[PDB]
Amino acid sequence: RHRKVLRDNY
Amino acid sequence: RKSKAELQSEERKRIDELIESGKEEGMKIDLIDGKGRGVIATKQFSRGDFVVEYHGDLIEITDAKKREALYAQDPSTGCYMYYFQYLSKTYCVDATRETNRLGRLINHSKCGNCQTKLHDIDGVPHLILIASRDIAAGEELLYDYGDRSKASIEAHPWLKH
Repeated sequence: RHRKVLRDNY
Repeated sequence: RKSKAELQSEERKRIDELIESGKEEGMKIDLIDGKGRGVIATKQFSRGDFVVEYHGDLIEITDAKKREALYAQDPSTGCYMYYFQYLSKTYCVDATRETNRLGRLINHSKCGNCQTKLHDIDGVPHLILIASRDIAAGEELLYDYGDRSKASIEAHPWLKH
């Protein structure tokens, strides 16, 4: 199992 | 003579209209070796162009954790949760349910051609994919899922590439 994660792109 | 403010206003409107219309043009589903279904471009996308929204149910982190545990009890259910930060809190787009929307079918790569961005429309956050480079018709769309967890990578070595 995994997920998805957004990393900072203001 | 497109001033800064106007270039900004026009871009915001353009993106808002695409999100709201839900038009998912220039894309098709295909079976991709080693990945299941994937999405292929059927037209050229230019760097910076809107590609598609990662559409699903917007939920809060505590609710997302609960769901993630429940889905894990079913080997037939895939992994479609997308966590992100918005206004000092953590949210998640839960795209687990099978819909006609294409964003949820796009596969992972660290040398992809799309980049996820947060775009808010009147207080509601949306996750969208924008082209990170010019994309040719026939290319598989790909972006970095962002999961760097040891457990995830152990179970899914493809996350490393």
